[PDB]
Amino acid sequence: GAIENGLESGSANACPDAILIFARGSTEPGNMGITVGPALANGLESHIRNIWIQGVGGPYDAALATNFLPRGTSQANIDEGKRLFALANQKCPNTPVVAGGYSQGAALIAAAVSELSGAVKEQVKGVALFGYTQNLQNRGGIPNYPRERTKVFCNVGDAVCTGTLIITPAHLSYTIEARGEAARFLRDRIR
Repeated sequence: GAIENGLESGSANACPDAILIFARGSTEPGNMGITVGPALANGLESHIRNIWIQGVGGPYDAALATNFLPRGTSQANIDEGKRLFALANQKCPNTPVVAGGYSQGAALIAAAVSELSGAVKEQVKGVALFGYTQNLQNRGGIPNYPRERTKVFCNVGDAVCTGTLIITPAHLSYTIEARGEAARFLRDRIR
């Protein structure tokens, strides 16, 4: 499951119990990638059958180069994030939204969420970040968004969690957490 487009294809007359938006890591294929993303989608779908899963695609090509921009990805990538949260609130304003991101995707998701206002932000009930490349700069959180709704998985052995921009093997541990603890956290915020 590397590509998921359940929000872009879904009908506003069949809104689900929840919507998951996910941003993948640098170099990862499709719009979910092949590590943390499918594990989180699977974890969550095992607790909530009626769910739409949506990867962040469009301009987000998961390029290595974009990590070196302020906030850890490009503005066009952040804007695509924002567009998807807005589309969730237009189609399905009474449905809870949860979000996830891995590595560069975690930067994308943290920035997007920090710039939403009002009713679009309120609809976002939880966010799980894995290998958060802005962990130092943002002190383990998402600016302008409550800490009770945020769960950060940053292994102490993962270089990106202490400011060093390389692709690490820490996904091998994050996929276990995505399927378990992170899926439960997001389930609980949805419920």
